[PDB]
Parts: sequence; structure tokens; C-alpha cells
Amino acid sequence: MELAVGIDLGTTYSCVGVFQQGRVEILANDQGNRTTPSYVAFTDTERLVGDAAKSQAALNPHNTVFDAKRLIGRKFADTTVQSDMKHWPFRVVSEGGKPKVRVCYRGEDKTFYPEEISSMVLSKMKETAEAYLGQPVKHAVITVPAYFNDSQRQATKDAGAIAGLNVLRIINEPTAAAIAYGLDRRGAGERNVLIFDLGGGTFDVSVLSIDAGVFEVKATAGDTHLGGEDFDNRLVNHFMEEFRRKHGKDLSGNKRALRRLRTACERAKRTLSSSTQATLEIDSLFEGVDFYTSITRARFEELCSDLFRSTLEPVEKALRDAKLDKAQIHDVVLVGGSTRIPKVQKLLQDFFNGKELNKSINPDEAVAYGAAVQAAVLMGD
Ligand SMILES: Nc1ncnc2c1ncn2[C@@H]1O[C@H](COP(=O)(O)OP(=O)(O)O)[C@@H](O)[C@H]1O
Ligand SMILES: [Mg+2]
Repeated sequence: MELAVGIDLGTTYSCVGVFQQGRVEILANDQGNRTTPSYVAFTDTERLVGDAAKSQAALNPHNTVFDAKRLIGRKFADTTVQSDMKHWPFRVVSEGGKPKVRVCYRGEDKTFYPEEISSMVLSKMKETAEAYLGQPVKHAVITVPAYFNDSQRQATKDAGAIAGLNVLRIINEPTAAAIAYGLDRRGAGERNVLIFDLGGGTFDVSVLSIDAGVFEVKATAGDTHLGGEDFDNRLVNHFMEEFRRKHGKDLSGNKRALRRLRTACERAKRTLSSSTQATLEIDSLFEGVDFYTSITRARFEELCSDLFRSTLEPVEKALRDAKLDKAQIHDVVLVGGSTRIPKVQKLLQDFFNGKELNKSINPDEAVAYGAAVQAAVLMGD
């Protein structure tokens, strides 16, 4: 009766599914969400993980950790680590050439390796599954980006082990998304698959060839610093200029106000994926002044148009590297929460001369969904 789970340990949002009784169930968390921010907050009395960690970042910025995936399996001296450090409000230090994050927890100075932070997220996902299933969960498939190296892969497996999971297999995110749609189980014949994965922090284009169930990654392109959080930042800039005009103050040096604004921006952005208009409502944003306004989809689309358009160059480069024409791609699959933006879908579809996109599985859940299938395969006979 033991079920294994599939876990997407994502840069910004993680997700857990289980293959049970015909179907794959993606599990809702402590606040009812099907994805969970990869955030851990250390307070005076609690260690919070996920949504409650993210929501109290405004008030406790130095002890609220995120982006651990960006440190995992790297050295402190790496140029990408030193660059990313300038943008984080939590301290990163060096221990034996390895990054650790430094925080205050229960009034005490503590340091943790990136795999320890990631194990806390994986422990939450494990317990989330246990609450739903009403039984122990001891086995998992965990996904990683196609470009992860061996030491990044081992360090992710260790995060799993530290969380009490026996890791059945570390599989690539784009391969998991293809498995989610059964693309490796369409009989004989090679197929070429393009995975367009636009997440919260990273953009990944992968060209896969599938034959007799064997996956080969033909090409990858993208940008590790393009994702939903950049669309949030465009909205943040728009609304701080609107706050200036409406209320006569610049809030660009008040970190707390900018963080509260960022939260309200991300919500508004999500609403614009299914409505043409969204309100933005924040009590006491700055010096006790409330900020209540709205924005159209069309205006959000203008604000990010260069960013959206830029996602097509990597698609083209990847196809070039794979030595394929776009008409030779059998399947295009939407992955990542940012591919729920209607304009992003229109841009990709027009690029593929009107080809229908695989998007029936919620793009932010597709990786966990394929991992769940794969975990079931590996538990089987
Ligand atoms: N309905 C939506 N419309 C637009 N963006 C969304 C929507 N839902 C989630 N997102 C965004 O998707 C990103 C999270 O992507 P996801 O794939 O879940 O995580 P990750 O990229 O860490 O794997 C965030 O920027 C989030 O705001
Ligand atoms: Mg992802």
C-alpha cells in the first residue's frame, strides 16, 4: 500500500504529486495552494516554510531564506554566487569554500548549507503528502534542471536524504514534463519535443528526442535570470511611479514598502492571467498612506513586452543547436507558472505558426506530475 511521491524542488515554487487510483493528484498545502514557495523563515519561536515564510519576508527580511537552488552544489567563490549575493537580504558566508546562509533563529546565530535549506522544503512536501494520504511517505523522485551537473545532482539527492526521503531517482525537469503528457508512450517512432519552461526565476528551453522510451536532450537554451519575478518587478516600478503621482512620495528607499508592493504585484499579475483587469490594494503602504488602484491586462503586457519577446531567441537558438526546423517539433509543452500568461502563449504559438500547445496540465504542476508518474513506475514490478 506504500505510495512514492514526485517532488518539483523549484527555484521559486515547489510542488508535490502522487500517482493514485488511476490519476495523478497534486497536493494542496497549509494554505490550500498547489504550489509552495521555496522559502524558509527563522523567527524567535518558529521555523516557517512556504507561504507563511514568504508573507513575513517584508517584516523579517534578514532571516527569511530563498533561492537556495542557486547555491546548491556551488562554491562560494563562483562568480554567479558572488553576483546573486548582492541581491539577497540574507547573509551568505564561506565555510571551507562552500556557501552557507547565516541567520538568527530563536535569538541564536546559525549557519545552514543550501542542502539543509532545501531539505526543509522537501520535508514540508513529504509531510504535505502524508497528511493527504494518511500514511508515511518514504520514497520520492526529485527533479532538477537539465543543465545541473553531478555535484548539483548529488547535493539535491542529499537534501532528500536529510529530509528522510529515499530518493528513487533524480530526473530532469523537461523529461518529467514530457512524461506528464505521456509523450514517451506513443508507440514506435522518434518524436522531437520542445519544452518551454518560464518559471518564477528561470527560463529553460529544452529540445528532447524520444525513441522507444529513451530520452536524449538535444539542446538547451534560456536565461537563469528571467522569470515571473522580473514581471513582478516591472509591475513594482509601474506602481511606485503611480504612488508618486497619486500620493506625492518616492518609496524606493523603503525596503518594507517595496516588499509589500511586490506581494500585491504578484497577486495582480496572477489575476491578469484570467481577467482583463486587476485591483491592487495595500493598507498603510508608506507613512500610513493606503494604496488602492487597478491595472489592465493590456497595460501589464506593455510593461513586460520586451521581456516576453526575448523568450523567442532561446527557442530559436535551441532549435539551431538541435539542428531542427520548428515544423519538425512534434510537441511543444508549456511548463512554468509564467506560461499561464495569455500573451506568452500567443507569442509562442504565433512563433510556431499556430501550432497547438500542450497546456492541459497546469504548467506550474507539470514537472511534479511527471515525477509522480515516474515514481510510480520505479515502485512497480
Ligand atoms: N496564473 C498565473 N499567471 C501568471 N503567473 C503565474 C501564475 N501562477 C503562478 N505564476 C508565476 O509562476 C512563477 C512560479 O513558477 P513555478 O513554475 O511554479 O515555479 P518555479 O519556476 O520555481 O519552478 C511565479 O513567478 C508565479 O508568480
Ligand atoms: Mg520550475
